Amino acid sequence: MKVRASVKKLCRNCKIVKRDGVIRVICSAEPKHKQRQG
Amino acid sequence: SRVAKAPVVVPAGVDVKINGQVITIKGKNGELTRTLNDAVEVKTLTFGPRDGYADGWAQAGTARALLNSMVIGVTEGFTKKLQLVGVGYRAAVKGNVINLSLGFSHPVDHQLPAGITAECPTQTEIVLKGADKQVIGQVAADLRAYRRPEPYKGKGVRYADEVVRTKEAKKK
Amino acid sequence: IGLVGKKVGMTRIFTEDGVSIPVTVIEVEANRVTQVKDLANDGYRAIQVTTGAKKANRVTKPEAGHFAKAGVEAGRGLWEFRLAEGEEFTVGQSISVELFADVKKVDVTGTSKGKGFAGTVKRWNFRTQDATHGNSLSHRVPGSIGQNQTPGKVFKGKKMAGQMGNERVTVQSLDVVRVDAERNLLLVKGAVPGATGSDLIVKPAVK
Amino acid sequence: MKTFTAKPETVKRDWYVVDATGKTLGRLATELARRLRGKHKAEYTPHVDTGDYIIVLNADKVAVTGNKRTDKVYYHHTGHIGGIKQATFEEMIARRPERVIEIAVKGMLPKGPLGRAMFRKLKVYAGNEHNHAAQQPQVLDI
RNA sequence: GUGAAGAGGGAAACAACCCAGACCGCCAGCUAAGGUCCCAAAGUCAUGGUUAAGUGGGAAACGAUGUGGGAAGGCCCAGACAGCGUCGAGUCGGCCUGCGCGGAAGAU
RNA sequence: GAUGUCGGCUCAUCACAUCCUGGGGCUGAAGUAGGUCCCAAGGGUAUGGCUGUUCGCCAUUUAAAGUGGUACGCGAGCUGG
RNA sequence: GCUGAAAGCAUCUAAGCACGAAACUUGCCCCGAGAUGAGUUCUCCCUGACCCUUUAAGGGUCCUGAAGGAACGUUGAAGAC
Ligand SMILES: CN(C)[C@@H]1C(O)=C(C(N)=O)C(=O)[C@@]2(O)C(O)=C3C(=O)c4c(cc5ccc(CN6CC(F)C6)cc5c4O)C[C@H]3C[C@@H]12
Ligand SMILES: CN(C)[C@@H]1C(O)=C(C(N)=O)C(=O)[C@@]2(O)C(O)=C3C(=O)c4c(cc5ccc(CN6CC(F)C6)cc5c4O)C[C@H]3C[C@@H]12
Ligand SMILES: C=C[C@]1(C)C[C@@H](OC(=O)CSCCN(CC)CC)[C@]2(C)[C@H](C)CC[C@]3(CCC(=O)[C@H]32)[C@@H](C)[C@@H]1O
Ligand SMILES: [K+]
Ligand SMILES: [K+]
Ligand SMILES: [K+]
Ligand SMILES: [K+]
Ligand SMILES: [K+]
Ligand SMILES: [K+]
Ligand SMILES: [K+]
Ligand SMILES: [K+]
Ligand SMILES: [K+]
Ligand SMILES: [K+]
Ligand SMILES: [Mg+2]
Ligand SMILES: [Mg+2]
Ligand SMILES: [Mg+2]
Ligand SMILES: [Mg+2]
Ligand SMILES: [Mg+2]
Ligand SMILES: [Mg+2]
Ligand SMILES: [Mg+2]
Ligand SMILES: [Mg+2]
Ligand SMILES: [Mg+2]
Ligand SMILES: [Mg+2]
Ligand SMILES: [Mg+2]
Ligand SMILES: [Mg+2]
Ligand SMILES: [Mg+2]
Ligand SMILES: [Mg+2]
Ligand SMILES: [Mg+2]
Ligand SMILES: [Mg+2]
Ligand SMILES: [Mg+2]
Ligand SMILES: [Mg+2]
Ligand SMILES: [Mg+2]
Ligand SMILES: [Mg+2]
Ligand SMILES: [Mg+2]
Ligand SMILES: [Mg+2]
Ligand SMILES: [Mg+2]
Ligand SMILES: [Mg+2]
Ligand SMILES: [Mg+2]
Ligand SMILES: [Mg+2]
Ligand SMILES: [Mg+2]
Ligand SMILES: [Mg+2]
Ligand SMILES: [Mg+2]
Ligand SMILES: [Mg+2]
Ligand SMILES: [Zn+2]
Repeated sequence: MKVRASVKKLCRNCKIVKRDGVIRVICSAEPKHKQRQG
Repeated sequence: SRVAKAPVVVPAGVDVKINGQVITIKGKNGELTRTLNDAVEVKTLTFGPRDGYADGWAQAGTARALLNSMVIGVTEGFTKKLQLVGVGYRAAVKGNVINLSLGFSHPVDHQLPAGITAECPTQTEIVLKGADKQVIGQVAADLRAYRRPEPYKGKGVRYADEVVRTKEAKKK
Repeated sequence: IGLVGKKVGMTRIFTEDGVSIPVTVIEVEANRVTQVKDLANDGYRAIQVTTGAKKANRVTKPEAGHFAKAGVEAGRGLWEFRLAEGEEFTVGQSISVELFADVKKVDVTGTSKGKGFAGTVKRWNFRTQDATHGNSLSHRVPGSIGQNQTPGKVFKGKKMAGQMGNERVTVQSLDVVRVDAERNLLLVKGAVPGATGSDLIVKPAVK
Repeated sequence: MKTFTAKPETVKRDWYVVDATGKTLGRLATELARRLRGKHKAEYTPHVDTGDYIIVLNADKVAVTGNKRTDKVYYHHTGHIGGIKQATFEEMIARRPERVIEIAVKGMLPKGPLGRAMFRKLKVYAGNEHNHAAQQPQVLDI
């Protein structure tokens, strides 16, 4: 999990999702691309 | 929207009660009940936003999808397959209790809920069965959670269809 | 439930394999049920028991009427034990130390010995300051008791000198060494609170 | 003439029973506070308790809006250093549901001896039963 | 300009900010700033919107299919868009703007 | 028309930007052992040599030897290098 | 994580459901009804006359003196008192 103020799609398999008031990047391809805004 | 708009075909041999805001479908494979969000009118079954509800199309689309699954549930029903990968990983069903050997010092003794049923075709396969799509999903996740498929050899409990991505170690 | 006994004193039991077990000897005479409390009347389930004996002239009329309702002889006090769901007792029933026949461990509650007014060294294990090296009148004194203007007070619960001992203490999970119904004795391994002759409450170990 | 003042000896206080079920906590509490103080009576006198006795039933079913059921926090300090304690609204309802209404009303009553006296006329119950049939409380729809 | 050398009302409290300049008395009335659910005087006022964060009631670069409004557009029953030729209505992503969200750690 | 000062001693109390122990994501994570980030303040968190030292260096421990606030906490509590 | 739309797909979340830590609430120990919101249970005790006026939770006289308490004494592994 990357915890950052700037969360972004890093590839075409990344998806932005808001869960429980938190912006997250989930990626099916790359676990390194998983991000949480914080 | 598009999900919600499309009504669900209710077959003969399947019986649908509607009482207040409750659906309780009968049928051969089993029986199932739910209460929906108060923004849904269930009029086949047909689904639609009630007035004074901004979420009503979102709530109707989920209602549609759940009742489609419930009417599948009490007919063909749901099946989930799991595979054990790894030397010494066996499974065995005994009443409502699956017995997993998964390389621990203790045997794992997982008990199935009220109406899920397991079969072990081989020792390295589990085959779950039930009417409730959510519950069979949850049981399958719980079994996978004992030894989630690991990234070096793919060892552990996997979904049979799951494609476990593999990697090699740090180069020396 | 438990029983009320008296601390007789300490001794040892030699085992054949050459272990000396230190024991407290507890005299547990028959506990007589003086009152049964129930949900309907009292709002909780308990027995009240007495044990021992009191001289008639020291039994007040209110005390005597309470014992007379139960149909028991006056003992030296009254104690309650909470009941679990399956536990049932009747007024006038005698309960003996055979209660503990198959109990492996007990908790023992007593009144600790009284040390009177104790300093911080004894009461709280404070460290002494220098005996020498210039120390002026401050060998066993407590040292600082706070900070400065912030917070400009001493906090509640500050460890200071005061009454030590003479209070209820429970020691948990003592091994039952022997239950001797004939002699009204319970032997427990190790020390328990209070002086020789003091009242003890003995209960099966909660842990 | 001098302006009328209510006299503590002669004040008539009626008994009322209110059902908290589904009522918004703070909007119930203001009406309770008003009536415990006697602000609804022409005889209202700031230094006299002219208010009514109020039984509140079903305190455990009082409502709150938004995410307050999980997010409204009740703090108290024990007086011991570090003794800051807290409970959420949902925890307060589970453990001591009458306190939710009592706390809300106390904060809306005057501070001081008379305000404490006014609070004594509020009788809050968790369920649908009270033991004050003898006082013959009138139903009051707040 | 005010305080100093200026009281009264407001800004929780708060010389110097806002309203306003106390000759004395009144258990009359109208207003100012500021207010009108309870503490606490006065709208639980009216009509039309927005916000779901207790935002309001501490907030920066920057981040985001939060949500309201607006002006253009590209493609679309010569079948788009998504998913699997199927398929059968819209779909797509920039700009402008209202209100929110993250960014957000401190000592009784 | 006086708000006692460095360091030590005694006794602390809070914060969390966590040293240990607890939970977890990513890893250029095979395992063992690490790196990094997130959650977490319940409890715990060296003795000595040298020097007034705080610190530091050194010796030898420890699961760890946390970082800060508290009149650089604490002399109507001690010391006085 | 499950199921699941908004957004035919996807999506742990919007509806709904499940896991998840020495933190939190309990569980363990001690205090504790001045908890003035002063609670409960058991037992014990007192079952006499009369006068007066500012008729009132009024005042006094005679008779009565319980349960129990205190005091005093001998004291205590209780204690500064
Ligand atoms: C004195 N009074 C005008 C205000 C007041 O009464 C209060 C209060 N709590 O009652 C205040 O808090 C106040 O005294 C105060 O401290 C303020 C600020 O500190 C403040 C305020 C607004 C700000 C807006 C923007 C910025 C940006 N900074 C300037 C540069 F350095 C970057 C800072 C602000 C700020 O510091 C509000 C006032 C209100 C005061
Ligand atoms: C609500 N209360 C906590 C304070 C308050 O009572 C007042 C008041 N006047 O009575 C305020 O003004 C207040 O509500 C408020 O608005 C504040 C501010 O606006 C404020 C404050 C301090 C600030 C310090 C720094 C900055 C700038 N940095 C960069 C940005 F990212 C943050 C802004 C400030 C600011 O806007 C004081 C509070 C006090 C509040
Ligand atoms: C006499 C004053 C003293 C006792 C000590 C003072 O220290 C000095 O003034 C240091 S210079 C004087 C030294 N000496 C005379 C040569 C007298 C102490 C010192 C440490 C400060 C610097 C000034 C303020 C202070 C109060 C608080 C404090 O720390 C004190 C005064 C108000 C205090 O009375
Ligand atoms: K002037
Ligand atoms: K707020
Ligand atoms: K410290
Ligand atoms: K890690
Ligand atoms: K801690
Ligand atoms: K100082
Ligand atoms: K000093
Ligand atoms: K001082
Ligand atoms: K001194
Ligand atoms: K009491
Ligand atoms: Mg969560
Ligand atoms: Mg003693
Ligand atoms: Mg020492
Ligand atoms: Mg001297
Ligand atoms: Mg000396
Ligand atoms: Mg103070
Ligand atoms: Mg006031
Ligand atoms: Mg001057
Ligand atoms: Mg002025
Ligand atoms: Mg003023
Ligand atoms: Mg201010
Ligand atoms: Mg303010
Ligand atoms: Mg003021
Ligand atoms: Mg007017
Ligand atoms: Mg008012
Ligand atoms: Mg209105
Ligand atoms: Mg705020
Ligand atoms: Mg912000
Ligand atoms: Mg002076
Ligand atoms: Mg942290
Ligand atoms: Mg804490
Ligand atoms: Mg705990
Ligand atoms: Mg050192
Ligand atoms: Mg200092
Ligand atoms: Mg310090
Ligand atoms: Mg001195
Ligand atoms: Mg000092
Ligand atoms: Mg010197
Ligand atoms: Mg779906
Ligand atoms: Mg532990
Ligand atoms: Zn990616």
